[PDB]
Amino acid sequence: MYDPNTSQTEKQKQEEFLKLKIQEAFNLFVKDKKGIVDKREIPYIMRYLGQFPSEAQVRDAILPEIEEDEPSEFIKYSKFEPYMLKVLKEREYEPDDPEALLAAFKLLDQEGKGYIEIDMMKTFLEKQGIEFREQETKSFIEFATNKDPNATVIYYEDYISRLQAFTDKHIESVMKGYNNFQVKK
Amino acid sequence: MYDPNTSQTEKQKQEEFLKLKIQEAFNLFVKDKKGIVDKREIPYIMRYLGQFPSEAQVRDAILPEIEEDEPSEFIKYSKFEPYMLKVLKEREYEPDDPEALLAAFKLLDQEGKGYIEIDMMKTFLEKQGIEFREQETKSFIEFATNKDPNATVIYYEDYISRLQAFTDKHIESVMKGYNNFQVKK
Amino acid sequence: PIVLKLQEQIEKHSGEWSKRDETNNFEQKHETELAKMLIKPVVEEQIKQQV
Amino acid sequence: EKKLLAFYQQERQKINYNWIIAKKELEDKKSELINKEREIQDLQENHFMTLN
Amino acid sequence: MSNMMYNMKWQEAINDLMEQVTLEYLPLEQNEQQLGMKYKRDSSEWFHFWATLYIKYIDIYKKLEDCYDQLVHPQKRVLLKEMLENVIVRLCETKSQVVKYNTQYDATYKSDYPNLDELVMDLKLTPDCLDIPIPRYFREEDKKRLDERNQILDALLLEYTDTKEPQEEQYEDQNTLQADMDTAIRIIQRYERGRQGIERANLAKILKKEEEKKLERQKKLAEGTEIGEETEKDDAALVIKKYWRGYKSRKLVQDIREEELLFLGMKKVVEDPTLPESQYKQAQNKRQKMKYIQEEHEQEFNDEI
Amino acid sequence: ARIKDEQKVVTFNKKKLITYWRKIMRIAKTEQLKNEIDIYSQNNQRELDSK
Amino acid sequence: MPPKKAKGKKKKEEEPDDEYKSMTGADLTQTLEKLKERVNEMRTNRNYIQMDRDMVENFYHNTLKEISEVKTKISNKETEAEEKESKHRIDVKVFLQKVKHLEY
Amino acid sequence: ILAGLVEKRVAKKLIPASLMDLKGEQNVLGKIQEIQADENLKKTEALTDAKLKKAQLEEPSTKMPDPSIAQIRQIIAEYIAFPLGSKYAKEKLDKMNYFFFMGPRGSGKTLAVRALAHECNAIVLDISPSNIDGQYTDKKQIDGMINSAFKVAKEFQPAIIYCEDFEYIFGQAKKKKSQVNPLFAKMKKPLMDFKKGKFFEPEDRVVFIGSTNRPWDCSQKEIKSFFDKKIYFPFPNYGTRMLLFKTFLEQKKVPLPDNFPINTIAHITEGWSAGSFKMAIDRVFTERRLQKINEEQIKLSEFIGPLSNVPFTSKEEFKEFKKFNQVVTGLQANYEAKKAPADDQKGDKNKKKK
Repeated sequence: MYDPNTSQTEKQKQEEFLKLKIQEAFNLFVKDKKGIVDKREIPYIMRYLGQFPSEAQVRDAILPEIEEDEPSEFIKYSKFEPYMLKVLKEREYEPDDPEALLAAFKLLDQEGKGYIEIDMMKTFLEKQGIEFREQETKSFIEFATNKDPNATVIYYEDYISRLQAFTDKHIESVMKGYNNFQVKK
Repeated sequence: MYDPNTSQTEKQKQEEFLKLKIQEAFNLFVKDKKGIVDKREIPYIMRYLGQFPSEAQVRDAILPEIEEDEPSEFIKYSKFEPYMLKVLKEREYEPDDPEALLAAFKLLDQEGKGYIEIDMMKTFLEKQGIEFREQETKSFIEFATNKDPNATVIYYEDYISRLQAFTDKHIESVMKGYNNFQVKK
Repeated sequence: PIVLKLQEQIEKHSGEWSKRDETNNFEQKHETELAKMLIKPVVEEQIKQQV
Repeated sequence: EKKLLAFYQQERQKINYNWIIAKKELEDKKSELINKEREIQDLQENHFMTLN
Repeated sequence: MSNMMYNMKWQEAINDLMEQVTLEYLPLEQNEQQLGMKYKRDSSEWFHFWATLYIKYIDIYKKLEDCYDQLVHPQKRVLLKEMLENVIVRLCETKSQVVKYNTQYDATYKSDYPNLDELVMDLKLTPDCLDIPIPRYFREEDKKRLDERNQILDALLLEYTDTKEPQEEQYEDQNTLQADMDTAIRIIQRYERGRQGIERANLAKILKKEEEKKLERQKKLAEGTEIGEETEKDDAALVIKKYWRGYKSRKLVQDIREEELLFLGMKKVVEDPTLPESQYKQAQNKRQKMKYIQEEHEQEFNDEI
Repeated sequence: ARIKDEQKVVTFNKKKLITYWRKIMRIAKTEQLKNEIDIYSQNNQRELDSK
Repeated sequence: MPPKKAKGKKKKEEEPDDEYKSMTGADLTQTLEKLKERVNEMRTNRNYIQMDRDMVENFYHNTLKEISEVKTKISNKETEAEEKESKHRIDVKVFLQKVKHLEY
Repeated sequence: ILAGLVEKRVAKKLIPASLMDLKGEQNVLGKIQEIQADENLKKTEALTDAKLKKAQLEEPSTKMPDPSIAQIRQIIAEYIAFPLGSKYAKEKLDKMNYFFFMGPRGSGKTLAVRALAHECNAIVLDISPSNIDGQYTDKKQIDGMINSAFKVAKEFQPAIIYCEDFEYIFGQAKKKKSQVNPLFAKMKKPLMDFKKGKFFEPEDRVVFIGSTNRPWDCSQKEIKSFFDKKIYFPFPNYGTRMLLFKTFLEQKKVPLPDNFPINTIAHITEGWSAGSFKMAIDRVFTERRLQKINEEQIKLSEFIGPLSNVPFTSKEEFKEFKKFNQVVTGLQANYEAKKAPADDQKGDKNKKKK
């Protein structure tokens, strides 16, 4: 998304591009009142830009950070955009290393079968770590098995490949037009 | 193919291009006599170059202008070279933009299933517009369904993507032989 | 010395086989006549040792 | 692209000399083949003469 | 075509051996004739002669070793082994001579890596001809001693490590992260939560696009635009037809290219070596039978002796 | 972006060469098959004379 | 453990001062036309050489195939000759035995 | 002795392999490369600037065309297998019973050793640190280890002794605190003792090879004085990289696209040894990736990441390889023998007797 190693003008241009994409993501869940969205949409607007905060990290920092002195169910985009731009510039919540996920899935597949049982993955996600909702677990299983109802073991290598492709496509969609991106005076 | 956005030398180059591509496709389509190929192969010959003529188009404009004064069943290459030269220069029958097919298949699938049943595709391309013959319709359905004989529907989006890719590949092959001709002294 | 040994063994092969008819030995079996020439000295040596 | 051209030209020269080797071997095999047909015909004539 | 070709090829190998011996002697003959004076036989000429002799002796070694391995006559085979070892020694001597005379570029590099590219090109030989293959008779000869040695080694392997196979140098991948099982679980959890947040944002955007498009359609309909729908499917089919004609012509062209690839030569065909009918596997059964024949023939020769 | 006067638009020389050498090699291979007409005719006539 | 790649100060390349620093727009148009078709004179040399080399390799494959076929048919012919010579030997033996049938 | 070596992993059988496993094209332009190197040396010999001339002469002669894989295989065959597999060849050929292998990991040192052992029917005696680490903690224990390995090698003809990573036994004490046990560097003394004793007879079908991934860490003088001949497995060139890439692609049976940039991937892999090259190829093409190969074409970017992730050898290591090879093989001595001027005489050297 953002390139923090550019010149002054390029840094400003990418900061403005990040601000525009932050506004896009925020409007994605702006439902009733313009400029403010439900703080629960904050993680999803966060991920739209290529940043993957966990639910715990969100609730602990991102929610109060963009929340006013008095915590509010909705977080104004006025406060949301600066923190979003900072995070995009710093790559704070950018997706973890593909190699890191490969190692994690190798660990989960302790037997090195090249695949991990979907039942075991469900147990891990719903009883270990930040327990996913059943919807989150089902979505992960679907994306890992390529929406295979008969699937019972997830081949983590191609699951990571699919996740890489999807994230790359989404990031390209968010970052597109930057080459033709013009900064107003 | 032909790019009318060049100088005089490049314009002559592209004129001789259209000429030489006519020559080469005709040579590939010739049975006995040099410089003359059947009018029926004219759609095939120029689709070998990158044209997408309607059958009515070939019957009505391509053939009458390329034919001589008296009714003849063969075309002189010396005559089709000028006509096909102008045709490629004006890009009259170049394959239109792929979202054309996208919208075509979307309109055909009136029920919005994300796919068109094989029967519906057969009806659309046999009773609507120019009529595919049995072979044309069957091969169309096969390639659109990815050679799945058992499929009761045609994945029109997949067919569109594959058709666009194949069109680009063959057009690149055609332009391989598009460009050089130097002014001969 | 290698070249000399090669020449000597080539002369051996020539004098042993170049005039030998290989038409009847289709499958390339060991020649019994060459076997006899290789074998006679063993018996000669045994008799010499006993005497 | 220049390096590509150099590599492909080297491969072409190698496989041209391979043409030469393979074709000469084929000609030798064909000459042996003809000699062997002649051998069989002569053997047939000899066997028939012996039978007679 | 096995035995007669073997005999003729051995005869040709012997003839080439005489040719190389004569090529060695000829410098000797010239030296004896005209060393009343002194030859300006430069180290360059000497090195060229020795490189030619070395290549010739590599070829002679290869041919003679193959003949010794395959030719089924044991009386022939023993002497062929002897003369093959002789050719080995002579080839190494020629290599040493080439090392000695490697004074090209006015420098005395006596290395063992001679670049024979120019000589091979001059003599019309393949670059692969410079490759020296290791003998099989190294394992073959005195195999009974080697057989006992390897059998004892395998017995030791089985009794000690339970595995007689060669050990593998462990490619310890550097991409093994030292993270906990819960660490991996939560890393995957963050991945999936980010993916699901992206999906939720995309779904909200798609829904909003849905209301926007519905509103635009309603406004257009209220604008009194009489949008015909009959010709929509007809033109859809016609465009599909033009595209399909293009694709069918393209597939015809690509199949023409493939057929040129096969017949006219534009493509190699990757044959399956594992196929017994594959020329290689058929001729492999050929050598299997013929080598069992060679074994039985050596047995018969020993029994006859 | 330099693609139309000494960089990119020289497809013809060796693509029109592709087609022209297709013509040439078609002529040469047809001539080779015609020469094999006489070659295989001599072989067949010899076999019939042999037969 | 993952050795995170350092956020080194990016290139900010001080654009080399080559011969690419001494022309104007019209001189561009000219140098355009001076390198615009030809550099793929060269790429097309590569493509035509690829065509030629593929043809060459397939014809070499054909020649090796013919060599193997002629070898195999020579083998079959030699087997036929050997078996028929065995037939001749057996016939000669049978006639030298027919010097027994005639005796009887 | 053989059973004990096997138990300690000393005496073993190496995987069936051939020297041709070293994938590297014949030096098609070897003479041209040598001509250009000689021309460059001549050009550098005529410089007027003293410091520039000194700097140019100080670096190892990288201008030398690195030995082709075919040349490496030819030398290995002639100088080992003929001495190794053929007793008459060993008796009548160069009587050299020790060789030094230089080259990067996966460049073909261990592969060539295994190929030699297998193709000559030679049982291997890996006394390398990677094989003996954590097993021996006494100098007398190492003495017995070396004695038993050499005895097994001599007895079971053919037999070879392998010391991979040769730089760790003949190291320098002047260096800092080395991670490898100095007890392992201690094997240098028994090696010299045995060599000076001449246990390997000229007719014996045994040879000791010190294969080092860090020949520069090896001793130039000691490698000169210990191993009769030096074999260096240089990194794949343009042609060698093409050969390795095609060989691994065919080994994995991945279909090759018509317009695929095989040479482009070779260039992007430029500087990658054979082992790292194959590791990167396998990482790019996994089992499920292999299955999807019929679905997904091979892409150049598929190696951008895996290539940068697989171990890569620094051009500094390249130059160190070249320098150590040139020095140890006596190449530097031969180079210096011809550049020494004879103008200096044998004059006054007596006045300064105090």
